Amino acid sequence: MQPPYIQERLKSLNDIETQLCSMLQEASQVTFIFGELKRGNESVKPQFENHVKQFYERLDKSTTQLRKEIQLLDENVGTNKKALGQDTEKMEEQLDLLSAILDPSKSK
Amino acid sequence: GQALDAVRMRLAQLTHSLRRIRDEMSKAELPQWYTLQSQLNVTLSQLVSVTSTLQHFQETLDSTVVYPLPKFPTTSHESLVTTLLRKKNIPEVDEWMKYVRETSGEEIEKLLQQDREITNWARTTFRNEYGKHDFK
Repeated sequence: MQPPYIQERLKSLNDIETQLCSMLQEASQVTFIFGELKRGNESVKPQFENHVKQFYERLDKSTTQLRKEIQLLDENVGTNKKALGQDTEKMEEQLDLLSAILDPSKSK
Repeated sequence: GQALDAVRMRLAQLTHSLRRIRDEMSKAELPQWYTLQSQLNVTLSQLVSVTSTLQHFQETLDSTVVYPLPKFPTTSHESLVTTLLRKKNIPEVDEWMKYVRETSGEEIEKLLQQDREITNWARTTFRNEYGKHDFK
């Protein structure tokens, strides 16, 4: 499996696009609510401020976190290799098989 | 005549752009999406410029009075004259805004001022929201 650092990096990226999807959804609801606000019912007027504020705060911190990720790219620089040992490990397992062949009491 | 000349040249280039987008859509194979977007945006902004310039010079167009040429023969070209003379809209747009008005349907004036205050309030609210977070 990959080293953990890459794991939380990909988790943060996934959070980033989920936040972008949430921003698009909230844009959909604010566009929806503005229609009836133009229609002329004032009951949903208080919800408009909350929706706008949450939309803007969702737009800002997502870009901020992505900026942090791109910054991490800046200092992460400088921080078949398996083949060099690959034959060796193959060697090992083959002899292990011979051991299983060599002992008739373990072939069950 | 200067205003109508500018209208002429701009509408001619708009028609040229329409002919362009036409003969690149008429091909049996659709080009790349990006070229279509570029053509769409260019032609559509050109239509915007057409609308704005036609708006600017309404007085010159209105002042002009239409009259057929003495040399132009109407006996043989009456069909051509009637073709340009007619101005009634295409019917589908007509019932289109008829259904639109049907759906839409001192009271009207105070709703109008209520819309004014909602517009101003929303503009101020979004100005405040933009000012809340530093975007630079």
